Amino acid sequence: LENPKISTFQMNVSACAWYNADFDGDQMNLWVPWSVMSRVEAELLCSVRNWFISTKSSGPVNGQVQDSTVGSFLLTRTNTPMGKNVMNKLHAMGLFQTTQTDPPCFANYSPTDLLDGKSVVSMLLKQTPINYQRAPTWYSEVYAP
Amino acid sequence: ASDLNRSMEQSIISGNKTNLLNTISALRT
Amino acid sequence: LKMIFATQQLALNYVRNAGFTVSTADMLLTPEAHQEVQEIINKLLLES
Amino acid sequence: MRLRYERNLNIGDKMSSRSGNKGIAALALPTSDMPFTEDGLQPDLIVNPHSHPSRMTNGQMIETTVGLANALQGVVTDGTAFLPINVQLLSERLAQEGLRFNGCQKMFNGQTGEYFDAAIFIGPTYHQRLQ
Amino acid sequence: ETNGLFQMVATGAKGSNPNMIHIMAGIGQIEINTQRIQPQFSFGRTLVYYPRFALEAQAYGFICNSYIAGLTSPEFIFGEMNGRFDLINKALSTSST
Amino acid sequence: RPAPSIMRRLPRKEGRIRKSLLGSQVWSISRSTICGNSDLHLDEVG
Amino acid sequence: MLIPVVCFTCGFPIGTYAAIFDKARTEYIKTKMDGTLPQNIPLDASLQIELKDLITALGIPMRVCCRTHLITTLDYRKYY
Amino acid sequence: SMVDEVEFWLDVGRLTRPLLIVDNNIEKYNQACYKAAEARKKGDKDWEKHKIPFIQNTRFTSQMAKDILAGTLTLEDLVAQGICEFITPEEAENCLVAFSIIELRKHKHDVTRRFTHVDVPQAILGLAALVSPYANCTQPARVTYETNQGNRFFQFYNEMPLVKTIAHNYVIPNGLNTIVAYMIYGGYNQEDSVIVSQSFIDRGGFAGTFYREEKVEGANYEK
Amino acid sequence: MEKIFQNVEIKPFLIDFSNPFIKNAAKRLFQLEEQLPLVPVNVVMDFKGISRAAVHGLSRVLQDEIPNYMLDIKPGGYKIEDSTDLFMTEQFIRNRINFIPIYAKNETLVFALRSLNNSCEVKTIYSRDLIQVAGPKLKYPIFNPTFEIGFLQPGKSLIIEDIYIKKGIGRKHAAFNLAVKTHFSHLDIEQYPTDKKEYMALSGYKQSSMTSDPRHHRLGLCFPAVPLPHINQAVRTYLKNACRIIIGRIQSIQKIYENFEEPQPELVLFSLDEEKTKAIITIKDETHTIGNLLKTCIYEMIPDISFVGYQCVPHKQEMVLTIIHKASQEDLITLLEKSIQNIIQTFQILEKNVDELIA
Ligand SMILES: [Mg+2]
Ligand SMILES: [Zn+2]
Repeated sequence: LENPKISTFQMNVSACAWYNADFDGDQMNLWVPWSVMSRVEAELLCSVRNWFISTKSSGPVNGQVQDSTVGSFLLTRTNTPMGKNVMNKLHAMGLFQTTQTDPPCFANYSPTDLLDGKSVVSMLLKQTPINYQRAPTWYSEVYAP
Repeated sequence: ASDLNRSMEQSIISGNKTNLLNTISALRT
Repeated sequence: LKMIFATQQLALNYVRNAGFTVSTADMLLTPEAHQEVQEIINKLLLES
Repeated sequence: MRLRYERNLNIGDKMSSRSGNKGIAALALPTSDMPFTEDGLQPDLIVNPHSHPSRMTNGQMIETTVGLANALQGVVTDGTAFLPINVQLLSERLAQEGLRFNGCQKMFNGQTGEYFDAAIFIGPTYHQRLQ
Repeated sequence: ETNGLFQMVATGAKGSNPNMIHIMAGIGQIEINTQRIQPQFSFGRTLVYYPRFALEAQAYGFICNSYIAGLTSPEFIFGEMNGRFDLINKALSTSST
Repeated sequence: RPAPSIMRRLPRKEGRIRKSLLGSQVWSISRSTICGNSDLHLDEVG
Repeated sequence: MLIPVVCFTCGFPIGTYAAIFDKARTEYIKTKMDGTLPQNIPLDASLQIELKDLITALGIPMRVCCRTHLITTLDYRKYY
Repeated sequence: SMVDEVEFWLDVGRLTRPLLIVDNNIEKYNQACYKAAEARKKGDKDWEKHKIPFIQNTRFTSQMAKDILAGTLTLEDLVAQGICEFITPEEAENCLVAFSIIELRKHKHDVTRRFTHVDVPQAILGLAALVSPYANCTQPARVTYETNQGNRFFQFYNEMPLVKTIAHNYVIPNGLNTIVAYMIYGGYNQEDSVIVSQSFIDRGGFAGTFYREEKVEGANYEK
Repeated sequence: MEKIFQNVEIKPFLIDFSNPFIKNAAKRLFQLEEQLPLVPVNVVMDFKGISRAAVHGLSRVLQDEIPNYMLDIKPGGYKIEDSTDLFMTEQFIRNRINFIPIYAKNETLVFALRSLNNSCEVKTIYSRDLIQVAGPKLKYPIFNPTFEIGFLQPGKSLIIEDIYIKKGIGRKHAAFNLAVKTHFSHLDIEQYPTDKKEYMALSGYKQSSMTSDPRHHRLGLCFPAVPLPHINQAVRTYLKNACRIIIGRIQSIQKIYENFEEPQPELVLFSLDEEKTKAIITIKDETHTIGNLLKTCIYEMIPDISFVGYQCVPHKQEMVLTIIHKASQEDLITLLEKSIQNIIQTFQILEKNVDELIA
């Protein structure tokens, strides 16, 4: 970070699950390897991609947390108070402008066309296909009555 | 001599270190 | 990890347009619900 | 010898409300990038709603409501603990002063200028910086 | 559809049903070690605010109010006992672990 | 308490073994407060 | 130490009227609290008088931030 | 009462607190009850009329509150009269206290709940606790449950809170009435983070001077 | 003809002297029985037939990103002496002086502040104590004389010599901020009655922001200090300046386009081999204004565009605009030039309408 006024170690929120950390004043150590052997070992063996699946439980340490979870629920929500959960071409395109990935193709959509959140999520997931059927936390027998 | 005052001072020095709410609470502590 | 980041960005960008908030009125029962709760509490106290 | 350092609110400086709620300044935005209501009011601080449930700090919300009402009226009221309180009457007082019952307002995204679909809860809350 | 707190609780983002029931509709009985408030103050007394051998539930840690409604002095005191117990247990468990 | 001995260096959490041999002080290291950044990948640090 | 030159939130120059306000308020408060004024006057009671019309007369717009910072800011001269 | 001893204590270190005294007419109630029993014995059947209601109250009045706020009356004056008295933890074992005047009014005519004193609720909190507003509407321990476990700054600007508590009649407020928005804005305020306004910082909000004293006192300048 | 800028409403904020307390306080403190030389001005303007992006870009350019003047103390100006007050530190006085709104046309003016408290009570330093020491004599004040510069304890003094006019933009330092937001609404979209409890949780508009495309807006901004006799003129200049600023920025981007086929660090254009051309433009020290404006105009010009987006990452201090379109490099460049020319013409029409209306 080339801003001289920033002096904190900035990390993605979803990474905190690795260290059990919160931005409430928690401090952290950071050291950059300088030798070739240590740099090679850090890059090839200790990368956080290796810690994604927990060794303790054999499960995914990292996932969407807080605003990402509610945002996903709202995005894939079928109906909003205004009506159907749809967006025009411009906003569907704008959803993908900060993903740091290859943008999908919207050449087949008219500016007046309407896209659901399920459609944009479908493009993002079709980037890497997977099959998944289950029930959400939204559906609870406690609230059903 | 110096031993009396210095030793009493030291007895006060051990910890016992002193916005306004914090100071008043430390006094009330 | 890449898909986690991308999905997080998608959700945040969506919430950028459909705002989210919590207010005080979100925790305020209606008078009828308040009366129902009072009835339940009174029943528990009666059993005691 | 005495040394003085000019200390502005830097990124990474702890901020806390009266009811706990310790937090860290994570980002600073220009005035043009901050959200604004249709009346032009914009926030000094933006706080995630996800802290309230676990922290169970409803006092901050009640303080925000009463502060909105007081600022509109131009008074300073007593919010001491264990005094009689009626949140419904506070919301009605907000409604009388020309605001909404829940205190929410129409807000716009400062960066893009697009109004949020949901009314946002913005109000004056007392904050301090931890040492 | 338009409740932020409920949407956060139900979607699993934050909170739980007991939190909602405590914030609204009443905290209910306070339990420490699956037990009511024991008479520590004096023989047959739990607090200076209640008589010896009190029979009402409120004298042993039953809170009829919610956080939004507001807690009276004895109810606040009992909640304080419970919260401090949670903190002390957490610290002891951390050390032992 | 101020009784120097050779064999009282070894024991305890402040002793030679647990403070000097197991664990150490190191150069080329930094420490600071951590905050959030939504524009950093899960494997990036600012 | 003083009312800020500009509103902290929006930057509206409240300070231009600050001094005048601090005077007017005083007089206004006295008038509303008719009778003996020996400084026994309860501060928590003097703060209950509504200054909405006074600030409106000063010309400050009806903005929450400006009113808050105008009426709540502490003055070092009074305390020290 | 378990043992018949009576103890008088006058040593240092005894915590003490003022408490309003509760008076009642239990003697008159007992006399009326005995008179009614005698009436029943006589068979006249007016015994119900002889009995009188039980009354328990406190001598504190609104005029006394006004005098206290005006500075005319002090705790010494109240203690000199019978309104209030000092109670210690030792003597508190013999006191039955109503936690608020609301309780006393609720049991005003209840011979089953004769109270010895009335307590102002705010008395169960310290200054630091009293700083927080509507503390009874929050569970302060659970707030810190996440935060549990684990050179002078002078700040130019401070303001009185819009929702002030009693604790601010005795301490100087340190802070500002910041406009807080409770919303999701880009996910930069997660996990207790907060998004700040650059203009708010520039305008002097929470800006001050940090003072460090070198009173005790390679390549270096020396010039 | 086009009349993008349809209606304008200018209303200065004045002091109501009919209030006895305000009148007495003003007369006593400052012998002031009239409106101050500089007053804030609230301008409400209606725009029709213009995209929301352009209107909001103009709004935020006025709030900041527009050149503006402040008062600053040159290094060494704060003279430390034996009688200097302890409380009135240089940081405090500098902060107070910086945020005094000014309306200055000449940057050569230099002021000075020399105050001594010879009395036995705390004195108050006001802005009227600021005296001009360099530059042509001011025929009209550039700041109001009522600001409380500070206060001095008895026997103390404050001497600051070099106080000059500094130029800058708002986003770099808040002291350069010009406009204060007061209103923003869309007249094209119908609104619910929000007083009812079934709509108090919604924004109040009948159309979701994810599908709505408004074209009729009302924007109201407050200027902190303009000369009372010249209000209409001052506001006009501001607006015109803003337009020019935006055009200038846009023109810069246009130049980058006109130099395609020449190695440039900002423009990186390649062929995705699907008959799609991808162009990335990186501009340093660029804000959401230009990025959003460019995205909107390009999207309008090319409805069937494969993709157009922009990112202004806060920690990168740059704007990256990505355009993917099923066309050859030259065709895409021509389309982008057409869009830029369209937006430039829109803002020129806006400037002309400003001149016709406010005058
Ligand atoms: Mg933490
Ligand atoms: Zn303001």
